Amino acid sequence: TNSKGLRRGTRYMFARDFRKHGVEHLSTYYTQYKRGDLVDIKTNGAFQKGMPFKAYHGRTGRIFNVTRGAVGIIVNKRVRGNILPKRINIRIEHIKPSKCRTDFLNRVKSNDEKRKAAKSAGQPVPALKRLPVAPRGAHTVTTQNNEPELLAPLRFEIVA
Amino acid sequence: GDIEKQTEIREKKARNVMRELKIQKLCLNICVGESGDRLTRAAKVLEQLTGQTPVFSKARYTVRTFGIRRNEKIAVHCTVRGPKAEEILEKGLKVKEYELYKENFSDTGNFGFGVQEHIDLGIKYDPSIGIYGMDFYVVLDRAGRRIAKRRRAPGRVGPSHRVEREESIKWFQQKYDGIILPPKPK
Amino acid sequence: VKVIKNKAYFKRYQVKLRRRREGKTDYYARKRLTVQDKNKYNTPKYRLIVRITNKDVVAQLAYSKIEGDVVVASAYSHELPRYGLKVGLTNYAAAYATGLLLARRHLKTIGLDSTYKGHEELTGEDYNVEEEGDRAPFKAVLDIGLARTTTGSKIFAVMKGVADGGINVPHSESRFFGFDQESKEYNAEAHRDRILGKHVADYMTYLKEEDEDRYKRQFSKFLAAGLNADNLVATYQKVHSAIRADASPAAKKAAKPSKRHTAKRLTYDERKQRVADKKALLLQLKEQQ
Amino acid sequence: GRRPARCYRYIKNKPYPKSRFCRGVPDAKIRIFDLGNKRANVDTFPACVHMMSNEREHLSSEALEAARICANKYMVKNCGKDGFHLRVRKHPFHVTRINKMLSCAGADRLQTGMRGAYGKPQGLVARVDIGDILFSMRIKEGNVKHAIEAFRRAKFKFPGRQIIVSSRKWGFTKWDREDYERMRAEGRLRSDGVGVQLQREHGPLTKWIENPI
Amino acid sequence: AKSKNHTNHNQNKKAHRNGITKPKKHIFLSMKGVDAKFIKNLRFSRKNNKRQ
Amino acid sequence: KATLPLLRIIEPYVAWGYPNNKTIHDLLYKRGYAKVDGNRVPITDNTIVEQSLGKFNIICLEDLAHEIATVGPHFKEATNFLWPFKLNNPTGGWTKKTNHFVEGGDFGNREDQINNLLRKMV
RNA sequence: GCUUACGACCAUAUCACGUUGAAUGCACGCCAUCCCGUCCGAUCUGGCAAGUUAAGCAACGUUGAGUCCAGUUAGUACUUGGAUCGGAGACGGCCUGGGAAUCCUGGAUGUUGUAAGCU
RNA sequence: AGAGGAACCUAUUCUCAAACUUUCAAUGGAUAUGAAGUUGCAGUUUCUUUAGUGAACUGU
RNA sequence: UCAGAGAGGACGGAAACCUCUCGUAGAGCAAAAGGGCAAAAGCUUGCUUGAUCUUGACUUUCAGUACGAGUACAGACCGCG
Repeated sequence: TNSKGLRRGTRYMFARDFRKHGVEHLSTYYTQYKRGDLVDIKTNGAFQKGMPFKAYHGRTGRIFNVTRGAVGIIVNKRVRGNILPKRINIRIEHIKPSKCRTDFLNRVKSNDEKRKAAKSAGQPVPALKRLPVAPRGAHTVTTQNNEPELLAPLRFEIVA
Repeated sequence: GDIEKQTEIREKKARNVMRELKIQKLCLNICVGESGDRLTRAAKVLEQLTGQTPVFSKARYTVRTFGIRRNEKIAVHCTVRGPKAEEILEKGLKVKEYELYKENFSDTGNFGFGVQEHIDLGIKYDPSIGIYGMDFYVVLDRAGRRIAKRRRAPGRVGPSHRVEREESIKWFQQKYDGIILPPKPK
Repeated sequence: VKVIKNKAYFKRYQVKLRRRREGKTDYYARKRLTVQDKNKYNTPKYRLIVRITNKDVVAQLAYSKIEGDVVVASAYSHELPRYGLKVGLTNYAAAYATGLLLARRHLKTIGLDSTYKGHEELTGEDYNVEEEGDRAPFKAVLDIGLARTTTGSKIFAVMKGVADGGINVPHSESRFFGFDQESKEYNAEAHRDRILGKHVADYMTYLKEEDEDRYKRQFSKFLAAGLNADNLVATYQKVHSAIRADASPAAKKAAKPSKRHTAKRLTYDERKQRVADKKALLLQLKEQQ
Repeated sequence: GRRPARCYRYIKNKPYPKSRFCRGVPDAKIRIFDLGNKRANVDTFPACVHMMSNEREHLSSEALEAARICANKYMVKNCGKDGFHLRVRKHPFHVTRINKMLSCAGADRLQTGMRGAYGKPQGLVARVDIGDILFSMRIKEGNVKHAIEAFRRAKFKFPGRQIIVSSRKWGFTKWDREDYERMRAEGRLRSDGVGVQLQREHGPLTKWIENPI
Repeated sequence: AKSKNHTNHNQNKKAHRNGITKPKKHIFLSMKGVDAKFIKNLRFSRKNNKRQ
Repeated sequence: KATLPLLRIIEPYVAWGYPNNKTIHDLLYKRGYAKVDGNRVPITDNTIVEQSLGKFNIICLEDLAHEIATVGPHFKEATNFLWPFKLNNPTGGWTKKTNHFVEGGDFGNREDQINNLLRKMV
């Protein structure tokens, strides 16, 4: 059986990227984190304090606490037939804002703005629903300067 | 054509006053090879010569052949700058009769020699002290080396501004009326 | 000898951050100087940059953002001619005056100068801006850069100037001039004399007595401006009074038209044409040699 | 004696190179991999014949040496030691293991069975795939027949199926003969002993002038 | 008679038989494990807001 | 694009294609059952369609067929109103049922030949 | 078109050699009474302005090395799912969908923020 | 394994790695996709800020 | 600023000690292996006892028990700057 140390099998997971070692740039510390925000977890090997467990690497969580240089995150973890919302205290260096929620918030803003504009201007309420890409419509293709090229299977050649 | 103007411009640039070669420092070394009274008396010799207290260098390893143990003080050295350096350099070159080999000059423009008896440097022999030999090293370089040594925003000295063996030899010959002996038979 | 800087060396080489290659920013200290606690969110944390060049003293107030620092106020010792002083724009007195200028200027800008006058009587004693009313004094943390923190250094002279101007700069009197490191005693009189430039006047008198030629060489432009060793202190006091009287930034000028003084990058066609010309020239030289 | 090759024929385990973890490995039987006129200039031998494999198996060092000896002997006897260059394009790097068991009566008294059955090094084998080149020979255009017959005789020392073919490439270079001739005429290919080096355009023109291309 | 025999064979089927239950939605409402100073200030803020 | 991936996932187990007018009408008239309060009720009358899809202006089997064929705005409701068709085995048999249609088998996308198959199944 | 202070991204910014550099500035620079630190005023520190763009730095140059981007490699290698598919087997192709990376070829050689100033 | 300047330097070359890697799939994992939401107005805080400055909370 | 290389210097040699250039870490960090680190996490040096007092929360193993180990805070008294 395997040993059960904290950093077993993280040889590449906790390593830095090629030609990306050294001093950690400061935007990491300038980023703003508020409780209720969604963050991706990606361990930074250069910082050994407040490191997330390997199980949480690459997962997204919701912030529930904001301390001086760390955040508490609620991350879903599957244990047998239940998903547990584990709470973990991770430092800022291992955290990154999640764009999935921000995209949705932008879409909500656009929807509200479009609805307000249409109602104010008396236009009919617009369609504010994402729809799956439908099958292509009917069209005409012209062969002018694009004559069809007759293709045939090629014979076998002995490429030594 | 254009080459004439280029060459005259390059020579005019080389005649710049900031390119003047000067003595940066003179390093005096005495590796006594052991600790104790001999090292103390060598330190006294260097103090008498330079006028400033020297510093002791300890062995980096242990060599049974040399009788050296790690962290044992075995050398004393001084660094001299300014007119004092020129005075001591002239005394040493007098001891050598202003004769040097072309193989005494390094690729970076520094040159050194050695004195076997410090009495020859115009130091009165003292029975309590004794006689010691020492290594003389002279570092020549122009103004503007501070850019490579300052703490803030250090740079790299340009190739034209760097010194060469030929320029060092010419400086020696002109300044000290030096003589370049034929190569020591290899 | 094996070439160390070969293709593999360059292929595996990783460059440092630009401001580290330039040898201008110490990122270890920068992280601790500019990073705000995450439970304070976007509240700016203000830093007092002090930088002394060969001919000028620069004092700035800034706070960091994810796209670059924001400088909110700045005072340069080359502005002191507006307040008297024309020479000696780098000594202890000039540094202190620059700090005072920055403090008063920014306090006026944010409309706190009336509330916080600062220490208006130069005594050299350690001073901290005590809170008045409800608004606490403006706060900034000192940033010395790559300078050495020695006793009596001019970076702490600028810090002292700001503190006396009335900005809360967390500090202790250990590194001010006149602080004896051995007995841990602070000489406010010595610090005041240094702030007023008495050391410069003493050097002037000493050189005048020693050798007139050396004196002229050392203080050529001081004499040209008419500052001898018996009015320098009064000049510095007048400078302090003028700064405390008016501190608003100087008015900007009009954008003069600009022309190209450097060479413009060659175009792709020009580069190819030069390559062709060089090929032809090299071939001709080969044939004619 | 050695176990029959059929016991280690097919590729079953992961590569097991000799390293700091696999120590006490006996030496491989085959040592020489270039035979004949190996110092000939690139233009000396323009024709090339390969012996490709049609099996995904292990070629033992013993088999490799046996085939080398056979092909070398035939080629030397029928063309002279300076009429060909033979290169073995397969080196035995995989270590096979053996779990030795006593084979005498009463052996079960001491026999451990399968308990702790991890083996010890036995020999070196070359892992081969379909289409892999085993042997290569560069010779003059009037010796292709001898080369083909030599490889035909050698193929009988390897397990499984091998296919002998001729290559359109010039000798051991990677350029088909027509383009090789054209580029060498243009001066874009500089001799590099057995092979050649392509001289790309880019670079300082001071270097370009030494060979305008 | 070896009897270690670990395996994970029939475990996903057992886990999924009664479905994989996702966490509830009120779990984000609790203020448990939050900074004590922040909690103290929140108590003070809530204890003083005038109702009308 | 939201349904085609499912049709690729379930390829080996389904035969699907593009129904035509006669196929849709035959399916609806001969094997149309509605899901009414969770019960499978044969559609023998147009009122049965009207009671559940009248709110969408679908009152007759022809309206239902049009909605399905032209993929109207209420395709989801129209189709979910229909119980999954329970077809008969084709008269003539299958071909392979273990190979794609293009391999000479049965499963996968038969395009417009689903009508040929359904003419025997319905 | 630039200079400086503080930066953000952290080589399209690095590295080598060379040309040019208006004005501000930066820099080198002179001195060592004082503060301060050294075997050594070399570094660090302090007081200055005779001199210099020589070097640093900036722009530019190079069929430049590196880095970055793209093309090709190639619908190739590999791969999800299917077969009472071929083959003694190793393996191989077909159906259904995903789909690379070297070599090689071409191009680019920092972008930008706040504050102050030159032009 | 040769080549260009016995070893050495330079540019190459044949064959490789479960405990080698610049690069890097397919299958795979995770999160989000509104009423428990979005905009304001109008109050609380002993937390935070130089500061209604923020953070959070409250309101029939 | 390391490992190392190059070039120089009385006795000094392949190796003692001094000097200059280059040097992406090829060194070192108590120990196994793997990560991490360059105005540092390495080396030299000053001062020190946060290796202290108190309770909760959480991670790891996990049954989401306990020990051990660790993480982020809160309250006190301190150290360095």
